[PDB]
Amino acid sequence: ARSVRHIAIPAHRGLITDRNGEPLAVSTPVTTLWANPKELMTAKERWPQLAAALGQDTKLFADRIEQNAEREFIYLVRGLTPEQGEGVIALKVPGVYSIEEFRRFYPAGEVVAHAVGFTDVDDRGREGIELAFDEWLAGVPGKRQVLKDRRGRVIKDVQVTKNAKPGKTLALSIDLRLQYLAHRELRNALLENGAKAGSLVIMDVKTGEILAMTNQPTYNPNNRRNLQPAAMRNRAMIDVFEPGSTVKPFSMSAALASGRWKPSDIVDVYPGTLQIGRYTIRDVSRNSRQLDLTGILIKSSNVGISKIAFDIGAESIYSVMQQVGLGQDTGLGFPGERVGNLPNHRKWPKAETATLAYGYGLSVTAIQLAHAYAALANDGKSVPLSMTRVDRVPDGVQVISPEVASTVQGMLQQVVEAQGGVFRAQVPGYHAAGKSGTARKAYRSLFAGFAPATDPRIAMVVVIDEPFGGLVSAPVFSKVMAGALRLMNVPPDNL
Ligand SMILES: [Cl-]
Ligand SMILES: [Cl-]
Ligand SMILES: [Cl-]
Repeated sequence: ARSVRHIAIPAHRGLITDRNGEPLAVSTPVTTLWANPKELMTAKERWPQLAAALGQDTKLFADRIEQNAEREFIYLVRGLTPEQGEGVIALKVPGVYSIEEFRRFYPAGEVVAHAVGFTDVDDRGREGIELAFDEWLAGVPGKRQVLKDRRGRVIKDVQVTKNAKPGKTLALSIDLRLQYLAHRELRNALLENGAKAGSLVIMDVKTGEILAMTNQPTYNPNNRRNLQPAAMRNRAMIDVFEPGSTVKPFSMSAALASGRWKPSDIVDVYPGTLQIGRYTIRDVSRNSRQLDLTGILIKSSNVGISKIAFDIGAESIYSVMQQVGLGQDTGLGFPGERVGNLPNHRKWPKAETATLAYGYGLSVTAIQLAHAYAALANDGKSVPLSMTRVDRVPDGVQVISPEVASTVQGMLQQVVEAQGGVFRAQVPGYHAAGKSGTARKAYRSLFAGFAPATDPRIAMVVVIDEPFGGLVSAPVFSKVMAGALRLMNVPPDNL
């Protein structure tokens, strides 16, 4: 009696590197021992020795084999070293066989854990890039057709072995050097402030490339035995929050594009509150009367952006926020990535208009906020997001007019640089631009910005759990932007 089995030959999984060729996921040959239980069952006297070699409990091992006595294949140990494998084969236990497999290892470990993600016990991607690019990376298994007896041993092949085709190499957009910098500074900020979680995204505003994307807590993908759910969250891509004051720049972009506001136009925000029906809008800083558009950003005046929003209508604000991708499906095709929500109310009442304009009327991810700021930095042109290295840059879409984008860039440079501004976000050597806010989901300190002002190269978002924006997250923007700019050999623009 017979059977014909088709056997899959494992294909070498494609190498993942960072944009510079540094190894992030490597399929490395391992020896895994498997057994044909029908054969093993004829050599029970060998089991205890086999089990000792496997460092396995004799009872559990024996039970597992008896449990599987009618199967022709089970694994004994996977991902051993060649040496260790041969140690066991030398035992010459009937029904024990060795095969070359490929096991994934992650050389950068926790540093790029969430972005790279990892594979299953079957070498199929299950988080991050490994998941998103599985087909590119996996290649195609080879096939043997094997004639087997009822033991069931291989009698012969019944056709030519069809060799596996290796997966393809993949270079990420991530620059491991920037990734590491962001990773460490985020972590220090958390430790200092007694906060539990945070994210940090760095984008190339010219190419759409995600140069860094780090979250805390994080985890070691090479050892996932004591994992906790909170550590596995790729927060940059899956935590959503109301961005608050960080989207005022997009509200201002609508104001400018409306034809009705110039940067130097004034709004009276005294006495720092504004009664809307039953509701009261309140500024945190309430020592202002007249503020120009830049002053509204500096003071984070909710009252101010609200009065502007009442003037230009929420539709225009919605349109800018949508075009820059806030709450939109600019997804890179990572299963599970969040889109957030930018409700198209179509007609907004005062309350909703105001709440949208000062950023508590939408939810976004850190990645969208970074991409939005990248378009702004890129003279209003949005280059499509990428987590893989971009050699041929796609044409951008003009989502904010170049003139409005340049104008808002200048205002944001002032919130960082001007008196009463977010001085802690200043980056020595460069003109930096950006905006603080308090995100809500539970509050988080936010800072979002880009640099250098004169020919922006990167956009960055810092999100930190708050047990304020300009106090907690701003100094992190400063330090990380200071490092990243220099890592990219960006010439200092403060001359
Ligand atoms: Cl593991
Ligand atoms: Cl959630
Ligand atoms: Cl490309």
